Amino acid sequence: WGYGKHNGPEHWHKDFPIAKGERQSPVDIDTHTAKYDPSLKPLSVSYDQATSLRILNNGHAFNVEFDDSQDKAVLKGGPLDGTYRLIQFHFHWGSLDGQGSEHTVDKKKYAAELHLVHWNTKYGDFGKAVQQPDGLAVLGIFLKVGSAKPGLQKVVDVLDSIKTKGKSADFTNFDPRGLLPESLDYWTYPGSLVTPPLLECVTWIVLKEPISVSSEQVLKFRKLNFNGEGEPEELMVDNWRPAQPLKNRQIKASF
Ligand SMILES: [Zn+2]
Repeated sequence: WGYGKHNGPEHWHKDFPIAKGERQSPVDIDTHTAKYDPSLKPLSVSYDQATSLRILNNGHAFNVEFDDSQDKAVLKGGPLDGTYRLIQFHFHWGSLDGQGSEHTVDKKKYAAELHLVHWNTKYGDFGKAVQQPDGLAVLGIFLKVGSAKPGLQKVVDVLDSIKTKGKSADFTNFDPRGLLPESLDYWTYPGSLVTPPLLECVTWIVLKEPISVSSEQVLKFRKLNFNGEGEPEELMVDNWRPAQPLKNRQIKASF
Protein backbone atom coordinates (compact mmCIF):
# COMPACT_ATOMS: atom_id res chain seq x y z
CA TRP A 1 0.00 0.00 0.00
CA GLY A 2 1.09 3.61 -0.65
CA TYR A 3 -0.22 6.80 -2.30
CA GLY A 4 0.86 6.08 -5.84
CA LYS A 5 -1.33 5.43 -8.88
CA HIS A 6 -1.17 1.65 -8.47
CA ASN A 7 -1.22 1.30 -4.70
CA GLY A 8 -3.11 4.44 -3.69
CA PRO A 9 -6.21 4.83 -1.59
CA GLU A 10 -8.61 3.58 -4.27
CA HIS A 11 -6.88 0.19 -3.98
CA TRP A 12 -6.71 -0.24 -0.18
CA HIS A 13 -10.11 -1.97 0.02
CA LYS A 14 -8.50 -5.07 -1.64
CA ASP A 15 -6.23 -5.80 1.32
CA PHE A 16 -8.29 -3.94 3.95
CA PRO A 17 -11.95 -4.56 3.26
CA ILE A 18 -12.81 -2.35 6.27
CA ALA A 19 -11.88 0.44 3.82
CA LYS A 20 -15.53 0.65 2.78
CA GLY A 21 -16.82 0.24 6.33
CA GLU A 22 -19.29 2.29 8.34
CA ARG A 23 -17.05 4.60 10.38
CA GLN A 24 -14.21 5.47 7.95
CA SER A 25 -11.99 8.58 8.09
CA PRO A 26 -11.27 11.36 7.04
CA VAL A 27 -14.46 13.29 6.32
CA ASP A 28 -15.70 16.69 5.24
CA ILE A 29 -16.86 18.75 8.25
CA ASP A 30 -20.08 20.55 7.23
CA THR A 31 -20.12 23.42 9.68
CA HIS A 32 -23.85 24.15 9.10
CA THR A 33 -24.72 20.55 9.81
CA ALA A 34 -22.44 20.03 12.81
CA LYS A 35 -24.45 19.83 16.08
CA TYR A 36 -23.62 22.19 18.91
CA ASP A 37 -23.41 19.79 21.86
CA PRO A 38 -23.62 21.65 25.20
CA SER A 39 -22.91 18.47 27.17
CA LEU A 40 -19.44 18.47 25.67
CA LYS A 41 -16.72 19.16 28.25
CA PRO A 42 -13.49 21.13 27.70
CA LEU A 43 -10.44 19.30 26.41
CA SER A 44 -7.73 18.46 28.88
CA VAL A 45 -4.27 18.34 27.38
CA SER A 46 -1.48 17.60 29.82
CA TYR A 47 1.88 17.50 28.04
CA ASP A 48 4.21 19.29 30.45
CA GLN A 49 5.79 15.99 31.37
CA ALA A 50 6.07 14.68 27.81
CA THR A 51 9.16 12.63 26.99
CA SER A 52 10.12 12.54 23.26
CA LEU A 53 12.45 9.77 22.25
CA ARG A 54 12.97 9.69 18.49
CA ILE A 55 11.79 10.48 14.99
CA LEU A 56 11.59 8.01 12.13
CA ASN A 57 10.55 7.74 8.52
CA ASN A 58 8.33 4.71 8.23
CA GLY A 59 7.88 5.20 4.45
CA HIS A 60 4.49 6.91 4.59
CA ALA A 61 5.29 9.77 6.97
CA PHE A 62 7.62 10.74 9.79
CA ASN A 63 6.68 9.88 13.36
CA VAL A 64 7.87 11.66 16.52
CA GLU A 65 7.68 8.92 19.16
CA PHE A 66 7.02 9.33 22.91
CA ASP A 67 7.62 7.34 26.07
CA ASP A 68 4.16 5.95 26.84
CA SER A 69 5.08 3.69 29.77
CA GLN A 70 3.59 6.16 32.21
CA ASP A 71 0.87 8.85 32.22
CA LYS A 72 3.36 11.53 31.08
CA ALA A 73 1.56 13.21 28.15
CA VAL A 74 -2.21 12.68 28.39
CA LEU A 75 -5.45 13.74 26.88
CA LYS A 76 -8.74 13.56 28.78
CA GLY A 77 -12.12 15.39 29.04
CA GLY A 78 -13.96 16.49 25.90
CA PRO A 79 -15.95 13.54 24.50
CA LEU A 80 -13.61 11.03 26.10
CA ASP A 81 -13.98 8.67 29.01
CA GLY A 82 -10.76 7.93 30.90
CA THR A 83 -7.18 8.81 30.08
CA TYR A 84 -5.42 8.55 26.66
CA ARG A 85 -1.68 8.45 26.39
CA LEU A 86 0.31 10.15 23.60
CA ILE A 87 2.34 7.57 21.74
CA GLN A 88 3.37 9.54 18.57
CA PHE A 89 2.56 12.49 16.32
CA HIS A 90 2.88 12.87 12.50
CA PHE A 91 1.59 14.86 9.55
CA HIS A 92 -0.13 14.45 6.19
CA TRP A 93 0.77 17.03 3.52
CA GLY A 94 0.49 17.92 -0.17
CA SER A 95 2.69 18.63 -3.19
CA LEU A 96 1.06 22.12 -3.27
CA ASP A 97 -0.26 24.51 -0.64
CA GLY A 98 -3.77 23.86 -2.00
CA GLN A 99 -4.00 20.30 -0.59
CA GLY A 100 -2.61 17.92 2.08
CA SER A 101 -5.08 17.81 5.00
CA GLU A 102 -7.15 14.68 5.61
CA HIS A 103 -10.20 16.33 7.02
CA THR A 104 -11.76 19.23 5.11
CA VAL A 105 -13.91 22.08 6.49
CA ASP A 106 -16.81 22.95 4.18
CA LYS A 107 -14.83 21.34 1.40
CA LYS A 108 -11.82 23.55 2.12
CA LYS A 109 -8.40 21.85 2.16
CA TYR A 110 -5.43 22.95 4.25
CA ALA A 111 -1.69 22.61 3.45
CA ALA A 112 -1.27 19.79 5.97
CA GLU A 113 -2.79 18.17 9.05
CA LEU A 114 -1.14 17.14 12.34
CA HIS A 115 -2.24 13.97 14.08
CA LEU A 116 -1.50 13.53 17.83
CA VAL A 117 -2.23 9.86 18.53
CA HIS A 118 -3.34 8.74 21.96
CA TRP A 119 -4.42 5.33 23.28
CA ASN A 120 -6.86 4.52 26.09
CA THR A 121 -4.90 3.29 29.11
CA LYS A 122 -7.66 0.88 30.24
CA TYR A 123 -6.41 -1.46 27.48
CA GLY A 124 -2.82 -1.60 28.60
CA ASP A 125 -0.88 -1.23 25.25
CA PHE A 126 -1.52 0.44 21.89
CA GLY A 127 -1.90 -3.00 20.32
CA LYS A 128 -4.99 -3.88 22.40
CA ALA A 129 -6.36 -0.39 22.13
CA VAL A 130 -6.49 -0.57 18.31
CA GLN A 131 -8.91 -3.43 18.84
CA GLN A 132 -11.54 -1.30 20.60
CA PRO A 133 -14.19 1.15 19.43
CA ASP A 134 -13.02 3.52 22.12
CA GLY A 135 -9.42 2.51 21.60
CA LEU A 136 -7.85 5.69 20.25
CA ALA A 137 -8.31 9.44 20.42
CA VAL A 138 -6.59 11.50 17.66
CA LEU A 139 -6.11 15.23 17.92
CA GLY A 140 -6.20 16.74 14.42
CA ILE A 141 -4.83 20.20 13.78
CA PHE A 142 -4.82 22.02 10.41
CA LEU A 143 -1.76 23.78 9.09
CA LYS A 144 -2.06 26.87 6.88
CA VAL A 145 0.80 28.62 4.97
CA GLY A 146 1.54 32.03 6.49
CA SER A 147 4.00 32.91 9.27
CA ALA A 148 6.53 30.44 10.67
CA LYS A 149 5.76 28.29 13.70
CA PRO A 150 8.84 28.58 15.86
CA GLY A 151 7.84 25.48 17.84
CA LEU A 152 7.99 23.37 14.67
CA GLN A 153 11.53 24.27 13.53
CA LYS A 154 13.35 21.66 15.65
CA VAL A 155 11.39 19.04 13.70
CA VAL A 156 12.10 20.68 10.28
CA ASP A 157 15.87 20.79 10.92
CA VAL A 158 16.07 17.04 11.71
CA LEU A 159 14.33 15.92 8.47
CA ASP A 160 17.68 15.85 6.60
CA SER A 161 18.72 12.99 8.88
CA ILE A 162 15.69 10.72 8.11
CA LYS A 163 15.26 11.46 4.39
CA THR A 164 14.65 7.80 3.50
CA LYS A 165 12.45 4.91 4.70
CA GLY A 166 13.69 3.12 7.80
CA LYS A 167 15.86 6.02 9.01
CA SER A 168 15.37 7.29 12.55
CA ALA A 169 17.28 9.72 14.78
CA ASP A 170 17.28 10.47 18.53
CA PHE A 171 14.70 13.24 19.21
CA THR A 172 14.63 14.04 22.94
CA ASN A 173 13.32 17.08 24.75
CA PHE A 174 10.74 18.04 22.10
CA ASP A 175 7.71 19.90 23.66
CA PRO A 176 4.50 19.25 21.74
CA ARG A 177 2.82 22.23 23.45
CA GLY A 178 4.63 24.40 20.84
CA LEU A 179 2.36 22.93 18.12
CA LEU A 180 -1.00 23.81 19.66
CA PRO A 181 -3.28 26.59 18.45
CA GLU A 182 -4.53 29.17 20.97
CA SER A 183 -8.12 27.88 21.14
CA LEU A 184 -9.07 24.27 21.79
CA ASP A 185 -12.56 24.48 20.27
CA TYR A 186 -13.19 21.30 18.38
CA TRP A 187 -15.43 19.04 16.28
CA THR A 188 -15.72 15.32 17.12
CA TYR A 189 -17.09 12.22 15.54
CA PRO A 190 -16.47 8.47 15.60
CA GLY A 191 -14.03 7.36 12.88
CA SER A 192 -11.10 5.31 11.90
CA LEU A 193 -7.33 5.43 11.20
CA VAL A 194 -6.67 7.17 7.88
CA THR A 195 -4.06 4.67 6.71
CA PRO A 196 -4.15 0.84 6.79
CA PRO A 197 -5.23 -1.22 8.88
CA LEU A 198 -7.82 1.62 8.80
CA LEU A 199 -9.25 0.20 12.01
CA GLU A 200 -12.46 1.84 13.25
CA CYS A 201 -11.20 2.60 16.75
CA VAL A 202 -10.68 6.37 16.81
CA THR A 203 -12.51 9.16 18.46
CA TRP A 204 -11.68 12.15 16.32
CA ILE A 205 -10.94 15.56 17.84
CA VAL A 206 -10.40 18.16 15.10
CA LEU A 207 -9.55 21.69 16.32
CA LYS A 208 -11.30 24.58 14.65
CA GLU A 209 -8.34 26.84 14.83
CA PRO A 210 -5.50 26.05 12.45
CA ILE A 211 -1.83 26.85 13.14
CA SER A 212 0.25 28.65 10.51
CA VAL A 213 3.69 27.59 9.18
CA SER A 214 5.84 29.32 6.60
CA SER A 215 6.26 28.09 3.06
CA GLU A 216 9.87 27.25 3.88
CA GLN A 217 8.79 24.99 6.76
CA VAL A 218 6.28 22.98 4.74
CA LEU A 219 8.74 22.85 1.81
CA LYS A 220 11.21 20.81 3.87
CA PHE A 221 8.45 18.20 4.39
CA ARG A 222 8.18 17.72 0.64
CA LYS A 223 11.88 16.82 0.39
CA LEU A 224 11.28 13.50 2.14
CA ASN A 225 11.36 10.13 0.31
CA PHE A 226 8.82 7.27 0.39
CA ASN A 227 11.58 5.04 -0.88
CA GLY A 228 14.47 3.37 0.99
CA GLU A 229 18.11 4.41 0.62
CA GLY A 230 19.64 3.63 -2.77
CA GLU A 231 16.24 3.30 -4.48
CA PRO A 232 14.71 5.44 -7.14
CA GLU A 233 13.68 8.66 -5.41
CA GLU A 234 9.92 9.14 -4.82
CA LEU A 235 9.12 12.37 -2.97
CA MET A 236 6.95 12.08 0.10
CA VAL A 237 4.02 14.26 -0.90
CA ASP A 238 0.24 13.85 -0.90
CA ASN A 239 0.19 11.14 1.82
CA TRP A 240 -3.48 11.87 2.47
CA ARG A 241 -6.76 10.05 1.81
CA PRO A 242 -9.88 11.20 0.02
CA ALA A 243 -12.80 12.12 2.30
CA GLN A 244 -15.26 9.31 3.12
CA PRO A 245 -19.00 9.11 3.45
CA LEU A 246 -20.30 10.23 6.87
CA LYS A 247 -23.01 7.57 6.52
CA ASN A 248 -25.44 8.59 9.33
CA ARG A 249 -22.72 9.55 11.82
CA GLN A 250 -23.12 13.01 13.34
CA ILE A 251 -20.39 15.61 13.81
CA LYS A 252 -20.67 17.39 17.14
CA ALA A 253 -19.23 20.80 17.97
CA SER A 254 -17.97 22.09 21.29
CA PHE A 255 -18.78 25.70 20.15
ZN1 LIG B 1 -2.47 10.57 10.54
